[PDB]
Amino acid sequence: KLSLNRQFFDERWSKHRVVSCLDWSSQYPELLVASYNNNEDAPHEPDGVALVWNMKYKKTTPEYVFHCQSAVMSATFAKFHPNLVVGGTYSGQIVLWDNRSNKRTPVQRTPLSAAAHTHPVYCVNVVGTQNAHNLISISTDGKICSWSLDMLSHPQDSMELVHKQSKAVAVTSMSFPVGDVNNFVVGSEEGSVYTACRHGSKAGISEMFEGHQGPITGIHCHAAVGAVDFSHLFVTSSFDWTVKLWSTKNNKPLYSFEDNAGYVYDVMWSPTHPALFACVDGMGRLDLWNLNNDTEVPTASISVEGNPALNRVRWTHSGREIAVGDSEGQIVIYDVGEQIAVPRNDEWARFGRTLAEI
Amino acid sequence: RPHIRGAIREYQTQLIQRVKDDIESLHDKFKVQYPQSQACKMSHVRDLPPVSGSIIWAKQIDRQLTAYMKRVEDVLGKGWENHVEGQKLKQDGDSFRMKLNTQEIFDDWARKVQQRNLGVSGRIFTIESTRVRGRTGNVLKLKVNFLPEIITLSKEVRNLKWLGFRVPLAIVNKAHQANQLYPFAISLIESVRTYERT
Repeated sequence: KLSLNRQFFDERWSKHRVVSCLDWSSQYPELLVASYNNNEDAPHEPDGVALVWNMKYKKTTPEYVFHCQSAVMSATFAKFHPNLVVGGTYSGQIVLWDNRSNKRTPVQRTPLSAAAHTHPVYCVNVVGTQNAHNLISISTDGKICSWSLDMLSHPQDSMELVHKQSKAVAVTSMSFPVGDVNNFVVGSEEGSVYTACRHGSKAGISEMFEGHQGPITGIHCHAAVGAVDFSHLFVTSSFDWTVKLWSTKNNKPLYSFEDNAGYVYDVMWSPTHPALFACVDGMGRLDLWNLNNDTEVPTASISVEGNPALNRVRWTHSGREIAVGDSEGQIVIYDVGEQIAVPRNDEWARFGRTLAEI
Repeated sequence: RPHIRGAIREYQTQLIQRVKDDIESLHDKFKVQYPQSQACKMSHVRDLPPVSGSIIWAKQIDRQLTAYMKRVEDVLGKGWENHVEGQKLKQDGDSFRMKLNTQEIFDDWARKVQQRNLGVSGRIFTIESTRVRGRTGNVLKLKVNFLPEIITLSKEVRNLKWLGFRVPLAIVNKAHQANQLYPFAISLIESVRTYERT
């Protein structure tokens, strides 16, 4: 069972565009961000036009319109900035929009210097809390750059990302684990997914684990079972149609869950109910599932209207619903409803450990 | 235990036909090649060249094809080959292997790049170039000379890390020279575009 709620779409700004990454309100509740892509059929329009919506207000208009010059390859909210919107681009500059200024252009654009990114940033993110935060931009070039949300003309802390060999690490949708232990996992271009540190001389790339050959599209981490498990588990996504569960100590671990007749594009599993991961396809199917109940099948899955290549999906934080980003500019909103967080749900840990023994 | 093999022989029919269903479905997917399929848009969104997206998509279908072949290899071991319908499965697979070939694309890539991109590589000197744009009034704009070269750099990196060939070293070093001057050009191009918009 999947509770298909309302949808968000506006032809005024989703006119034959590609829905890029998403994010829910990391500060507010259920008011999400939608990064888009350029539509070369409309060259007069801005390339990257981000948009937001408000599920808690129950309306249809894209509440805010924001648009830099280039195509926004990534976007999300800002940590403890209830007026700001951070953003990655295709060119390499990192933008910064504001809502209260009513300026449909970002007010603080990262330069295009070598010290900054001159390659698209697929994953730019805030990290800790009030005093524990920063802004880490990681372009596909292979550089990380810490930035304050105040100073943006120069990266606060910045270094590259290379393996033991001096070859580049074409990152794609990295993710910090729970707690910001600075050991963020990095979805590389294809295979060689890495764990990478930030503080110490050992910062950067820790080790390579390869369990799939198709080019990576996403990664995610999660939290506690209700203070039962460590939950450092992180699942990935790739173009080989398979999704592998990983560990911080394995190299070719846990069963690579494969969805056939579909090009996997993203995974993100809500820490609420320790295992409820949702993958997507290049056909219009949301085949999400829990590993405790099922084993290798989508639990309460659904397909999507028409055949949209579902680009990105995000669980509604601290609760349950699903944001859906397609290859076509349209946002769909589903919900589990009946797939409530099971209490004392350690069945999954016993399950994954029993599978891990073979 | 050749006792399970009896019901296996019974469902050999259903197993081989269902696997034929899936392989012909793959045939339908390949026949709707990469520039047509949604893999083109998605692969371009994640910034993959058409060469790279095409050959990656093709090798993924190759892997899924041999994956089904591995399934049938598990079905009977060796009897599935010269089976009642496995003899046709083998044919479907062989023709589908010939369909799924990327050396043609690799050759066309190295070809085109060595047919006309021999001079496209180091076009860094003439930084600015005026234009002509046949429209009403026939205006002229400003343009820097780095349009496909940057994608060629990405192409080489993708082939090298992805599969790795005996990639033309001259093109690799010319790509290296384009890389070491590329960010400058990005900044210039965006400045020009913002200038035009203003």
